[PDB]
Amino acid sequence: ALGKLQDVVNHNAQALNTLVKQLSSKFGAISSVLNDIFSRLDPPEAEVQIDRLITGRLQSLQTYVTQQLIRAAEIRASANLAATKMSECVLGQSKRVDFCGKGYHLMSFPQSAPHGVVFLHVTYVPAQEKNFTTAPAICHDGKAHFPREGVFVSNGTHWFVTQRNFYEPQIITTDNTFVSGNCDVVIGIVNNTVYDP
Amino acid sequence: TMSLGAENSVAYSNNSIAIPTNFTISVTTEILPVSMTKTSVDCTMYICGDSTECSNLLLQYGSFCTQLKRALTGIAVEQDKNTQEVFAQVKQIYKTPPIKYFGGFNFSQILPDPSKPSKRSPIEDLLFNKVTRDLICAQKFKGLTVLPPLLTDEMIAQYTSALLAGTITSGWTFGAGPALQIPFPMQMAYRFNGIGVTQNVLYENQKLIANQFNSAIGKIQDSLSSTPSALGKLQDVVNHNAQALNTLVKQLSSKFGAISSVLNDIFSRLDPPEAEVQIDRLITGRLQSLQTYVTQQLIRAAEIRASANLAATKMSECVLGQSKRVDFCGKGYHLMSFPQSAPHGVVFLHVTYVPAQEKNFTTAPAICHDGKAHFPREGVFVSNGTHWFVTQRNFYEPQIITTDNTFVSGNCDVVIGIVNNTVYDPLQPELDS
Amino acid sequence: AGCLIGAEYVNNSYECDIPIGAGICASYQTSQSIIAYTMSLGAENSVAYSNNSIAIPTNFTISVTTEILPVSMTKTSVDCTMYICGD
Amino acid sequence: GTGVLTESNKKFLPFQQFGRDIADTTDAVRDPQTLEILDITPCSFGGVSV
Repeated sequence: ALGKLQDVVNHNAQALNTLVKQLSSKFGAISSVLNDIFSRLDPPEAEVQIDRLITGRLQSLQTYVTQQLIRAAEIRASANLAATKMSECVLGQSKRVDFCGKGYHLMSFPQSAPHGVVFLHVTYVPAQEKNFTTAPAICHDGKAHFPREGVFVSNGTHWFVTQRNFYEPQIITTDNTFVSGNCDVVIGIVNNTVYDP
Repeated sequence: TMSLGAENSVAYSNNSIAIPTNFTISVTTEILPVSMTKTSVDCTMYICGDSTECSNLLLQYGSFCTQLKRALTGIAVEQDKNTQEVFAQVKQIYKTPPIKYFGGFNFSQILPDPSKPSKRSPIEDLLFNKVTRDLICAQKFKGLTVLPPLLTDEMIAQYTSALLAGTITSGWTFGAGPALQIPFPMQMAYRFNGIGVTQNVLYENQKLIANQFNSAIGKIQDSLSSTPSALGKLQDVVNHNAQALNTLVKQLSSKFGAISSVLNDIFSRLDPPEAEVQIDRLITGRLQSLQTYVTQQLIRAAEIRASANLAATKMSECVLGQSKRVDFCGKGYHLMSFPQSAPHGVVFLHVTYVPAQEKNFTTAPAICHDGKAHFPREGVFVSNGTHWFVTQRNFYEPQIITTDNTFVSGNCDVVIGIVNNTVYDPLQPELDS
Repeated sequence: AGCLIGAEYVNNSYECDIPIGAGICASYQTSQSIIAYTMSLGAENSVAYSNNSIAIPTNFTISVTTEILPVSMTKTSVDCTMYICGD
Repeated sequence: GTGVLTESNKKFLPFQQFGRDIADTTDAVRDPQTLEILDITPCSFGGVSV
């Protein structure tokens, strides 16, 4: 479950554990203890044999620094993404799909975590679907009526207008339908009665 | 001296408004790299080619062979994750319906074609036929192996076909829960309500928009075929990986302070007490040379990971949902986006809404009828010179100014630009009759 | 990719647990033995697209998901003197 | 070096004796005693994954 927050710790652990193992590895020399080379060689040969270890250790340290820079860039990108999610998912209701959870974003709750943050995204997921019969628009008194903020559904016998994400049957009044054009330009229009309150 | 374009100075007037009268649906293409060639090397064979004496020194030189092999291993797992987070975003693999009548839009070029054995769309056929002892086998004999990707070319084509199935049949409700059946004419009718244009435009001008979409898709195949440098963003990834492998194999014939690069000749033309002095030069230079490859591979993988995360965000905000971010899903008002597989990448087909045929009118902030200032509820007050009408903000549709499309707030004393028109109350003719 | 000596190829498709290569995936399922199966991309659902058909939801299921994003890192600090020259 | 000496069909030149691939690797050598075109392919290697 907490894989990435453990992977970032294991990567910093294996980087330090690899750097200490290179300390006890002769990079082309006669030994690995620096305090012993100075007691088994003359200064002429000491300056020669000690450089082959100092250079190797400096190269290993530069490699470690480069790996740390790349990892810090990756973690900076991740932290920028987490801050963007914090400002959009927690400090508001973002409409970006898949950004704040898998579904219709409603709210988010940030939680502290070792070297990270755990977002609790509350998403809206519909269920219990049902097939209906729909039409682009309806015709009445010669003029075509289009849905305002919904969809024209039908249960087989009657026609109603509901929401686009939740079923709520309502009568087709002259307050939720606007008129535009005649009933000879829309392909698929059905006939009905738009009751006026 | 390069010019930044032509001058198109707009005549800004206090009472001048420009409302477009016609639409121009355009399908743009955006190419983003998603993955790369998963490379893997062998420390022993590359550093010490068929040399047993060299291999003995490599073990005592340090454990640097394990750090490089572990670093390249993480890159291989990264590329499998990149193709898993972008193309694989839906659980149920949706299938296209048997009927292909989707209101009047012809998706024959983007839907998978079962005629050819590869089962790919005609547009994807052009993509895979464009992006390109031989060089491949030569690199294998030196340790430069190329691991095959987890997702095959057929599985990626099936992942993209499932997204296209849910984009046409389900719409935008297939990536945020269970798929919901909806007609395609009614699907784009709700995708217009996100850009301001009401749904009384697609239902009326259905045949016109259908012809513009079918013609725009045909131009996609022509643009990619005519222009040679079209899939250049994906070739740059291939060329960088090829140049990196051609340079890493070239440094093998480079003397890093030695007499020659042939490890066999050094041991035969010299003696062990003297050969150990010069053999340390090549084992250090070749190990540093391989270190540079791993270093440049980690940096290049971060550039592709940023493009893979952008492609994952782009395929989730443009394909399975309508995005209101400007310029994100193509240049223009985003309507749809159809993903298509490509060699080491993905090619989006952003269907954008671009207005055209603009006409100049006269505007006013509010109108005064009986002392109360009437403000537009969802449109803009325009005038052809004599009469005043309220139209949409992205499509010219002359409508009468009733009490149902204008609200009242305050009096006509503080609004700068108030005019004197007459609104039509919808109850006066009904009460009179 | 290569020769997989040790597993058996089963025609039944399952979710990928151990990635092998080019669709091949391994798992320890039923004496149980390591098997090799083609990676299944998911189920095979078919939306019934009709000219007059809509699927309006009737109920909702409020769900809470969790995402894990790294933020910080252990601020390592090395010593050039003691690491390179140990005492 | 090591490899698997096999037959080939490379049309060498009279003065040419050795051979090379695209990037610095001997691919074929003419036999000294009996003139014939061979093919030098490295012996079988590969990675092992458990």
